[PDB]
Amino acid sequence: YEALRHFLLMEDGEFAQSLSDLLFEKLPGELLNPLVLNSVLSKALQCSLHGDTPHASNLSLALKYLPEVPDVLSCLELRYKVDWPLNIVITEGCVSKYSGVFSFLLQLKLMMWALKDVCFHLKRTAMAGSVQFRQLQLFKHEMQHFVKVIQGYIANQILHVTWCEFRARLALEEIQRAHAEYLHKAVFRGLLTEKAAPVMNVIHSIFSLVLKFRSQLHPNFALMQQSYNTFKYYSHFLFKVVTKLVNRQPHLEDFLLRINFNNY
Amino acid sequence: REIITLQLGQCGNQIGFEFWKQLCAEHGISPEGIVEEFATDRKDVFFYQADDEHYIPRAVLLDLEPRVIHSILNSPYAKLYNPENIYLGNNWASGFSQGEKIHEDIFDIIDREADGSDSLEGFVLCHSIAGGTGSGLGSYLLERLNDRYPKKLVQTYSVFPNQDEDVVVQPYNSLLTLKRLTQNADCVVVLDNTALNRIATDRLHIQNPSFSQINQLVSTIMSASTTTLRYPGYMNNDLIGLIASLIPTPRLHFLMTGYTPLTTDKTTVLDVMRRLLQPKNVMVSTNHCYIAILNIIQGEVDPTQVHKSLQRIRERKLANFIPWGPASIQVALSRKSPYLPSAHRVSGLMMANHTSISSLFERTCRQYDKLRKREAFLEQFRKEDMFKDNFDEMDTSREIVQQLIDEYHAATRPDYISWG
Repeated sequence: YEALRHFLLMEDGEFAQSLSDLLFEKLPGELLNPLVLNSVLSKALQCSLHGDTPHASNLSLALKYLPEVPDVLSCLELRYKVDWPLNIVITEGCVSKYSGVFSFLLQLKLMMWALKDVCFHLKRTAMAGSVQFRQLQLFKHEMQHFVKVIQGYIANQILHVTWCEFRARLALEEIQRAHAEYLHKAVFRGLLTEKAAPVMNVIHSIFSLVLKFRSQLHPNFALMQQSYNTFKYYSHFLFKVVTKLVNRQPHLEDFLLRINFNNY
Repeated sequence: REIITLQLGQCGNQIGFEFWKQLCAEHGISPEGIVEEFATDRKDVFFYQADDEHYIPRAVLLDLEPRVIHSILNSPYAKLYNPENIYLGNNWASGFSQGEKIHEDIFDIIDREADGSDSLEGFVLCHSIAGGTGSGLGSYLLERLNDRYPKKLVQTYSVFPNQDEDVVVQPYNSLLTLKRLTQNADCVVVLDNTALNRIATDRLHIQNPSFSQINQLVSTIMSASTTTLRYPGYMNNDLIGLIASLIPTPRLHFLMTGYTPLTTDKTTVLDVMRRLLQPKNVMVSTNHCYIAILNIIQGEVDPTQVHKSLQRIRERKLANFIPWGPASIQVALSRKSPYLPSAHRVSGLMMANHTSISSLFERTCRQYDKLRKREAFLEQFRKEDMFKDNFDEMDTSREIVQQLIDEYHAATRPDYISWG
């Protein structure tokens, strides 16, 4: 359990921060066979000071489908496997939903990759100051805050408060029930439920504009200013749809803060 | 990646040595250097790892006419380091010219540990502002490592000289070094002597031997600020992602520091957050207010209580601050360190952009101006006269810091759609 916590849910530093950073350099027309990144996996555990365990083996990182191909795609699945007398408790259906939340957090990692890219892209042009440089850099700082908002929500619910439970629940059917409740709360706190589906749908529209901000270098400034305006437009709509869904939740109560401090 | 630290000044070399003593107490090594088998932790970003069982800290030890470095030798930590970089003025310009004439061999010492490690992230400069031997030389190497490597990060550990008026040449020196820190460093961690002296007189009964106590206070701060990097967290556990959240404007990179145990010689999170926001637990000395705050926690912390605690400060109206952006207050969590005696289990950090420090700056911008009217306190050194015959570079630096003060005063208000 505390191994899959470090593997798929990614509570391991310099393991996520070595995998996604290495992988996004390549992409696609490359990285189409799972025989290199499945060995980069074994190199990333050594960089995380958690490897060489028996949990480090029986892992598998592969593509479930070759794409036909700005791109936000994710179809790369990490899996952890267990032997026969423990397979009856850790079933084949729980590992599929573990990979289902893994793809979501991997899509979160591309944001911190591309935002770092535009951060460095604006760092390299810094001589003398100019109005064009500062008024563009503030959009990057602005977008950065909203990702530290959604990350602070996830770092409270899925990794941490359901980690208080499943620590005082594991004291033969009981263990399987405990494991099922941990996963079922992890997907409900993951905002993949149909109740919070309008909350989830706008996050993709946020991600798309940040990648459109990433590709670009007035040089092009008005086209990016419009993108930042569409960004604040979508977020101010998000502030209303999160309030409507607490007027008609204990886990959603954490959100309508994080998006808004000391402001109307 | 790996981070190289450089310490100069006698006071800077002292606090760097005490900092490595604190980390030797922290990390799984003995005071000879030999590994202890009691130990999770990473000793790679600040310690070069051979198999000589004495892991050498990644420090560059430079000096001028070594006096206190002899006292650094007579210690059980003389087997922790020997990279052979010890080499034998009074003003910024004299120290700058003395750093100018010997730049090749000290930069060879820099190129040595640059080629020694393969991954490189950042340079920490342990330096005292207007410190004599530190001033001039530190600004010179600051200019040179930023000019030579634009792909790395530059951080500085720096104290502020304040004695409430004696050295008459200090506003010139601090003025020039502040220009060099604003244009040749990406982030500056600012401390002053006066607030730590005030807190030290609050906790203890000290008047004369203050230096030996405030060094301990500083070292506790610098170890605490590195606990999130040395022990693997998942938020800002590299230097780059840490500094990328703290800068809303590229002229503002000065970070306010606090520490929730004011004395160490049960708790829930709302308690330490509210104790944290108080100005007495702050270590750095009209409406002046924060732009954005990051607070870092270390201890036995339940995850749901931090959400309630942040909700509490939201309800208190302790947020009487108002910049022009929605970039907000920030919480982070890291673990309390094992492996050492750990009293006062839950302890806090703050990393914040506050404009009250601009008052401190304009005090220097006051003082130099008065001396500029008198023209009897420049002390007329010969290398100072040859380095600048008209002394208009101090006037240009005064212009730059005046623009810095105007940008601060524009950043205070919620109206920064126009440049200040």
